[PDB]
Order: sequence, then structure tokens, then C-alpha cells
Amino acid sequence: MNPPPPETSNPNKPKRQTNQLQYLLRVVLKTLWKHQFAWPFQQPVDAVKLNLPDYYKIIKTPMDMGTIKKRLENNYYWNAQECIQDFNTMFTNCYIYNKPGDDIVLMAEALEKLFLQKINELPT
Ligand SMILES: CC(C)N1c2cc(Nc3nccc(-c4cncc5ccccc45)n3)ccc2N(C)C(=O)[C@H]1C
Repeated sequence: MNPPPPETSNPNKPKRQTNQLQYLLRVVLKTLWKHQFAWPFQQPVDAVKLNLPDYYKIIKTPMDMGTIKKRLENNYYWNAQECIQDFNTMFTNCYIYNKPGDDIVLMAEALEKLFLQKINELPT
């Protein structure tokens, strides 16, 4: 029931190092990563482990912070907006699959609040 995880390396994809990407790794991702509610999001959803064969029938663009962290560390992105889009995919997937007030949604909402806080002053 688990698809192959999102790629974290792609040799023919063009890459750039920017100050915004460095901040997304050093500040934004590490602050989220340490948060008490981060653990569900530190790796792809394991639908076999969870016995949720429906998960990847609903969520067609999966994304997790373990993938985003590996992408940042491997210099996968062209620009910060591509990374921010991955974070937003992750949050949105959580809101789509689950229902308002679910524990997992409270977790995602807390992380997203912190995320928007940290990106409120991206560098230049
Ligand atoms: C809702 C839950 C199934 N959830 C989820 C689970 C995990 N991992 C995990 N591992 C062991 C036990 C559990 C677990 C069991 N029961 C209730 C829970 C309530 C709140 C958190 C976790 C729970 N969850 C990882 C990611 C997700 N994401 C992002 C989702 O959107 C859905 C698919």
C-alpha cells in the first residue's frame, strides 16, 4: 500500500544554493523538526504500518519533512519557493485526509503556525 517515496535526488534537475534555502534548513526545518508534534511528519506516511490502504488513494502528492530535510541537505531545490511549496503540500495533505479537530490536524496546525512565524522574516 506504500508508493515509492518522493525523490530526494535528481542529477539532471538544476540546483541552486541561496540564502533563503540555507535559512529554510538551518532555522525553519530544524525548529519544526524539534517540535513535540513533529514526529508524524518526520517520514512518509507508512500506510502498511498504519493499515490505511486508503491514504495514498486520497493523497496523490505526498510530502513529509524527512523528504524536505533530505532535499534541503542534498541541495535539491532551485529556490525557496519550491521548498515552501513542499511544506504547504504536507500541511494541505493532512487537512484533506483527516477531519477538523482530529489530533493529527491539531499537530499540523501547530506546526504550520510555527512555520509561518519563521518564514515571516526570510533573509534576502
Ligand atoms: C491520523 C494518522 C493516521 N495520520 C498519521 C499518522 C502517522 N504515524 C503514526 N504512527 C503511529 C501511530 C499513529 C497514530 C495512530 N492513531 C492515532 C493518531 C493520532 C494522531 C497522530 C498519530 C496517530 N500515527 C504519521 C503521519 C500521519 N499523517 C500525516 C496523517 O495525515 C494520518 C495518516
